[PDB]
Amino acid sequence: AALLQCTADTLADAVLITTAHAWQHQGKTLFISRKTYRIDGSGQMAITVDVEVASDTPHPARIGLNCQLAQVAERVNWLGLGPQENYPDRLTAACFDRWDLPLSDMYTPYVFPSENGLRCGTRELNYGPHQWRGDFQFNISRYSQQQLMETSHRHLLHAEEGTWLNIDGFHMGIGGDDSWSPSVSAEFQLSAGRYHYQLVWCQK
Amino acid sequence: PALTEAKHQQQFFQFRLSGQTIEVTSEYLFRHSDNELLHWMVALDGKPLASGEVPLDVAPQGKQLIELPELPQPESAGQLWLTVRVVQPNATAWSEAGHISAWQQWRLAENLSVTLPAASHAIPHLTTSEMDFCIELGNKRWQFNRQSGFLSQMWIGDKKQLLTPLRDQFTRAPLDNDIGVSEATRIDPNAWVERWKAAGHYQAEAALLQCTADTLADAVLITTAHAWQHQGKTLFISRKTYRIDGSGQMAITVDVEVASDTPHPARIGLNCQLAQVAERVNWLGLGPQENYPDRLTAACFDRWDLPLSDMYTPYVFPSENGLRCGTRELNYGPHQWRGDFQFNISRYSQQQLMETSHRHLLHAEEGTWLNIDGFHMGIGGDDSWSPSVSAEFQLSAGRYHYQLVWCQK
Repeated sequence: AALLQCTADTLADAVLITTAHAWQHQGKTLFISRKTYRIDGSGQMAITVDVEVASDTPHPARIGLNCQLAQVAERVNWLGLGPQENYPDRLTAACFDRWDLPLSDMYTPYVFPSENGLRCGTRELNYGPHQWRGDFQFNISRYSQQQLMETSHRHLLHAEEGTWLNIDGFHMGIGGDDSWSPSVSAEFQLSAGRYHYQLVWCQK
Repeated sequence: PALTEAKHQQQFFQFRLSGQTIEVTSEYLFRHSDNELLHWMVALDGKPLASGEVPLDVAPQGKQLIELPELPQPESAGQLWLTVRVVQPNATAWSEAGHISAWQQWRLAENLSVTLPAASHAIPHLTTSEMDFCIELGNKRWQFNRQSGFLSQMWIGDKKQLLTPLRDQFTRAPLDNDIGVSEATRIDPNAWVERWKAAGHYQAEAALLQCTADTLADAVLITTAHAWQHQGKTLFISRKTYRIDGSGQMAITVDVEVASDTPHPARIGLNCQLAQVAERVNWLGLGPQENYPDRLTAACFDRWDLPLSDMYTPYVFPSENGLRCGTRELNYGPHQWRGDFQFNISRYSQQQLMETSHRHLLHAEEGTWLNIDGFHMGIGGDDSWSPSVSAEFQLSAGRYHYQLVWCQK
């Protein structure tokens, strides 16, 4: 990532932050991310994301954000599709409602580990004192994507320090027509070139 | 215009691009490509960097491989596109020499722009009346009406630029297909138009939810929010931001919410009546003919320049027409717009069109009408007496976002 710009400004009713980053590789710019953060008197933080993807790069697996939270809680509560793990091209069985589960349940112990536990079409997510609102998909557990990616067996993973949170504005389908070729249908690839999403973060 | 779409889909040659190689396939059953020239060419955002020519030699139902010379790897930012055409060098009994019989294009690459705008030595100056907000900067001026919440006028020098305020637009002058009747007698409550009407799309009332102005270090920022309702139902919500900087550019951001239970709208954009009237129209997008979302395969992405007249389709029975999609830059007069949209431009309001039954009865309106769409519904045609727009072409997302930049020279 490369900071293109970062600015702060005071408005009448809030504070406004503006950033722009570029991700490159060997001189090629793959993506551009432009954001705004706006904090108001109510203590809410609104985020706005706008991404540009090079037409000539392979469609990315996802478009979102992430971070490691310090806190660790018991339950997970959300308003979206559930209650099981669901993906864009695998979510017909899911229901839109209010779900509450234990953190443990937010993780899928595939013997061979990888990205898992996602839930789509979420409008509100609650964990700890936190709350997020918008329209996204997410996952949450104690393992970094990196850990997952680097561990070959479920039995070798170990919880990480806090809670890892992945919030996706968009996420690629998973496929499965076969597993030895690209089996993700076009309607499920992130091919738009431009993506936009927003979020609200607060506490209680 | 449709004719072209047809011409293209029916072409006898098919192309595949692989790496630097083009694969040509013949759909002739009996003839050999004996009057065929293949011209190709590369351009960056319209700027031609290289072109070539190759004679075809394909047997009916055969393939021909075409090896490309090392292609240019421009540094500059933009979209790199490859285009091929098939030409008939010699005339035929039913064609002239140099007739184009087939074409195809591909986007080779994209170089995203990471650059930043240089500093302005000044910044716009905000002024607040009770009635509105005034932004000034040099000869330039912009005014937002405080009760309407819209950009009401703008001047360059002492010249006003608009006859009508810039505003959201969710409908269109119905197409034959939208109307969808085969017998004058029988009306279809399921016709788009029927639904739109009944939903109040055509007569919803905008309501200002909010309008604010703020001064930033490098610009002025305007914020609005409106709701369109009808009989107590809120159909849409439009939230915008306008940002004017020291360079005199106005950036617009639109975010729309659509009630899941309302019929998908024909389009999502803005419009206004410009005071000015010019000769030509120049754009960088798909062209050059009228093209719609579900009818644009024959179109090419390039830089086009035509006379205003050509931007209008004289369908005997008048309706929404002349659209061009996948536009990144549009120029008219001293104006320039940039982003990623579709638009149309002519002397007739959608209302006029919608209200006139014959082409011969329309008359040019005062300035120039401009429709800028972030999104637009498909047109259909599987039949014209039922809803024939495929789902992939309906505005069903619920949430839409788009942006634009407006400036002058």
